[PDB]
Amino acid sequence: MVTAKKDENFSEWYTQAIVRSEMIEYYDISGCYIMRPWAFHIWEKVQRFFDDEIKKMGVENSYFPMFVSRHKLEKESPEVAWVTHYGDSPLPEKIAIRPTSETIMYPAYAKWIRSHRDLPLKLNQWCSVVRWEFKQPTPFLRTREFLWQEGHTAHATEEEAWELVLDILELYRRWYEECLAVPVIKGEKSEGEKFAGGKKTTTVEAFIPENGRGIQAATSHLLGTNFAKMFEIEFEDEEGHKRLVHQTSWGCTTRSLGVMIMTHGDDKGLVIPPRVASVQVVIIPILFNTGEILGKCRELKTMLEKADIRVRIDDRSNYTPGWKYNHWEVKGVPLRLELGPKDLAKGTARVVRRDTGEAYQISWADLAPKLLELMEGIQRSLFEKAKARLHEGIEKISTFDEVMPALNRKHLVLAPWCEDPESEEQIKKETQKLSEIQGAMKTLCIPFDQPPMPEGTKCFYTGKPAKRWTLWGRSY
Amino acid sequence: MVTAKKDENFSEWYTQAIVRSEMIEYYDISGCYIMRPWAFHIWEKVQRFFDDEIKKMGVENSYFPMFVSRHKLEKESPEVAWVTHYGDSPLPEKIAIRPTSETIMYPAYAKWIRSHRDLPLKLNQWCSVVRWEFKQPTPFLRTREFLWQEGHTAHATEEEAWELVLDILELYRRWYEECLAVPVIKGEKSEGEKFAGGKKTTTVEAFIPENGRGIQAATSHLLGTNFAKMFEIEFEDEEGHKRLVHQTSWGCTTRSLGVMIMTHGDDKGLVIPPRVASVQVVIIPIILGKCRELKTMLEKADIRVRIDDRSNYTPGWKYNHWEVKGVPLRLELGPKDLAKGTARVVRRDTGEAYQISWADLAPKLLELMEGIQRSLFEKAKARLHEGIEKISTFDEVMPALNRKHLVLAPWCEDPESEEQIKKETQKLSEIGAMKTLCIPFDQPPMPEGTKCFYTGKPAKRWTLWGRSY
Ligand SMILES: Nc1ncnc2c1ncn2[C@@H]1O[C@H](COP(=O)(O)OP(=O)(O)NP(=O)(O)O)[C@@H](O)[C@H]1O
Ligand SMILES: Nc1ncnc2c1ncn2[C@@H]1O[C@H](COP(=O)(O)OP(=O)(O)NP(=O)(O)O)[C@@H](O)[C@H]1O
Ligand SMILES: O=C(C[C@H]1NCCC[C@H]1O)Cn1cnc2c(c1=O)CCCC2
Ligand SMILES: O=C(C[C@H]1NCCC[C@H]1O)Cn1cnc2c(c1=O)CCCC2
Ligand SMILES: [Cl-]
Ligand SMILES: [Mg+2]
Ligand SMILES: [Mg+2]
Ligand SMILES: [Mg+2]
Ligand SMILES: [Mg+2]
Repeated sequence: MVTAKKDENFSEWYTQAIVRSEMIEYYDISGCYIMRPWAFHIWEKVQRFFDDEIKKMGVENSYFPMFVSRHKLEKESPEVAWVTHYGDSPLPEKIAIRPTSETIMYPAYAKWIRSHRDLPLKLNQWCSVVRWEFKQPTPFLRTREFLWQEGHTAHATEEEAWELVLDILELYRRWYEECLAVPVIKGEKSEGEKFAGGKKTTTVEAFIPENGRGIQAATSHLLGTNFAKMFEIEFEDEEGHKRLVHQTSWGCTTRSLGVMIMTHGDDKGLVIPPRVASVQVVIIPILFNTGEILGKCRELKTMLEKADIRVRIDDRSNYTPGWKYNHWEVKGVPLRLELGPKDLAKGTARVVRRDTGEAYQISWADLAPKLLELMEGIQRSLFEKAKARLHEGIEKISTFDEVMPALNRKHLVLAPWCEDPESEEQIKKETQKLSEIQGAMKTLCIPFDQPPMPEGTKCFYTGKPAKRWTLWGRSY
Repeated sequence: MVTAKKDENFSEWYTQAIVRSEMIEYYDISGCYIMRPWAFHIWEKVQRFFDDEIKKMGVENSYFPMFVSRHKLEKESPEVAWVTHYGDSPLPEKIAIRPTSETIMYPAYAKWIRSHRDLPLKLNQWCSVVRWEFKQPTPFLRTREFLWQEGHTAHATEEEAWELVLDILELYRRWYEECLAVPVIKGEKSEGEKFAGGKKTTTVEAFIPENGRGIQAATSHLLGTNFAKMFEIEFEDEEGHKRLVHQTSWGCTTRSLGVMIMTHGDDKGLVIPPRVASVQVVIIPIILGKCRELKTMLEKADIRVRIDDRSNYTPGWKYNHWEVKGVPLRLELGPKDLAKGTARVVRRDTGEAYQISWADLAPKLLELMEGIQRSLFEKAKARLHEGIEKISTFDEVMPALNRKHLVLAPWCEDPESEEQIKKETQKLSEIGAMKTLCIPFDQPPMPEGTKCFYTGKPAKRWTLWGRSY
């Protein structure tokens, strides 16, 4: 059973919910975690979604090695794990476990690209990534081993690369909004928060109401021509001139599962969106074994599986129905089907939806279509409710004085900002100092969706003219 | 374009082939290779196949960590990679990269398995593995980081575990034989080649005609109860007693790709079985509007098609490129074909050309594709059987090895003998060792007089021997 209350004791709730739901088992190495089926299946669902979508844009998959020579990695960091020996035997030079794959992939890109006919080059990989994170580890959200994909592309023009950046970013919106029912906000990173290797970083950001924190959900970079300068990725154009390629890179990790847990979970435990749940409907026979009820459960299973609904009968002998209800509630199965002798006599079954608790009486013949409609309802309502908590979590302000009260209410702040890089630094400091007295607030993104900006408007901090609205907050 | 000859220098043919098809790029860390799309997509076909099949047996995927603490791994190896630092700082204790995951998975098993209600427990994972191999590395066949799937299961009885050992091994036969059209022999490992932590090790074995080497294609172990005792994987049975569990484990790797390549490849380069080819039919314009219509048509039949309508290459360049890459069928369309209402079609395995009318394409291309696949397999099976010699005594071995053959020979199954045979064969080759590949499930009759071909003692079973990877 789940006992820590979600609003009151968020950290404990989260651990309880991931452990008692059977998603995660703890492990003797810090910041590493076991991903059990109930979590891993969700990762498979989103990997297949995204993979299929990039295969439509002409991206192709590859696998580069997890190892990189120190020489190659330090070409141009305290997080990098170094291998120094195998068995008893010292290596000639230490070797790094990949923390990201630029220094592995880009030298190969310099070899493969010779001519404009080689462009665009579009690759992705799925792989694990290792980083010795300094911060407190958190399962899914921050781990020292995480799973991700990483895309790297090279184009003859900026315009084509930018088109891809945005197309990929829309797929990350989809990953989170369409599969996980988490609402996100597309936006440009500030100068201080963007990938230092690139020209412009775009991002998809999320908000955890229960601790008032923003969190970057995924990232898509327009890298410009600078890696191609560094690594010498050049092409003869059709006029025989030597040109630099234009590059993008993008990634999203097992962090997304965690954001999904935090968003839809409640005091009983998980709530998993139907699109990604391992089991969408659990059949629970009201049994404390004559074979009439399980006979009908099996029948119902077959029937529902014909509509591609994922189903499990919990036919365990030694557990009471109510025990089982709770069990599958902690796991967040979006739908429970109850079948007892009553139900068996009526030709009906009783269905309870995990998001709201609402119960329904449904005739055997209507089950398949009615459970499909219920899952669309559940999926959609999870989203709409989270969207509403997102927009209730953002306070629009005009002045630096509105900042601290807005952070204390566990809110994000949306504010007109001059975008001067020095100012971002000043605001990280000033809100750090002010937080200790009573923690740093930073930029999360400049939203693509800009609320209106009355002609005279001034920066909430410097009072200079204000370019755009920037979304700020405490963050992971 | 490929210039080395497969029957003349095999190593350089292989290198050329996997490089010029754009399957493999070489890398500065020895034993490690870049898998490009053309090779990665074939891995994706066989992974999706096996994955779906183990799902129907109730197996579920997971992901355990790639690190394992010194203490846990060094519990009861020169190949294991050790992490000792983050940035410049050293760790309290060093930490190993997963060479296999018994030591990572089995403590959590001991904790999740309490009763018989919790059995069978069936998990699998896809990951990479790192092993600092001392042998000569070879792309795919033997690499320092390789990709695999490792399956690990726990059962109440040995019967049920064993049942599962064989289901999985049939799935590996299917993986090699149905997807990749590589023929394989199911078998038992001898006591000297079995996984030392298990009871029995079953295997499927493949063969490389051009260097006479056998090669383990995949493996599936009846672990018995010995890991259960060591990790404390006990459960409460029906009667209420504390029973150890019965375990299996099994794995297959990217080595499968290299076996496929070496089996079907020829002097012009790769030949890819239709069942695993990302592109089955490449359409080449030599017009563009009909190419589009034909593609649409062929996809109705689920045929995977690419039109190579890239203007920056000559049609000739395209014939050679898709050839080296092993695309099964190539379809050529000019002005003369356009006005005849037909297409010229060339199959990659035999070079045979067909003239096919637009209406008959989908059914005929489907016919040819089943023929390619059926035929790759069948030639490879005949090539396999021409490579194994039934023998009776030891005096036959060296000549058979020099013909680059395996030998099937009756054996007492004394472990000390296999050891002796290796050294002996080592020494006569110096003047190279031959080991057991497997005891085939398919045993020929053993007449009662018969003697072990080496030691002169009464034989037990027929055993397959040769050099190997
Ligand atoms: N330790 C981690 N565990 C899980 N997901 C992660 C982790 N670090 C980064 N991510 C995700 O991976 C995405 C791209 O990685 P990357 O851009 O390299 O991260 P980053 O910029 O270093 N984020 P941060 O470390 O907070 O500064 C990020 O947007 C995160 O959503
Ligand atoms: N270095 C490697 N690269 C690629 N595939 C491998 C490698 N080593 C083993 N395999 C394959 O993966 C399967 C599972 O590994 P495993 O059986 O534990 O290896 P092994 O017993 O150490 N083989 P070997 O090193 O030849 O004695 C093996 O049976 C091989 O089919
Ligand atoms: O990983 C990236 C860039 C890029 N890699 C591909 C997808 C994600 C995208 O952010 C950023 N990054 C984060 N963290 C680190 C590095 C680093 O480049 C370099 C090694 C030190 C740790
Ligand atoms: O890994 C296995 C057995 C088993 N592991 C699980 C799946 C594959 C199956 O063969 C054998 N093995 C091979 N090589 C090594 C080990 C080892 O156990 C232990 C570490 C040293 C290198
Ligand atoms: Cl330029
Ligand atoms: Mg970081
Ligand atoms: Mg950062
Ligand atoms: Mg080995
Ligand atoms: Mg061995």
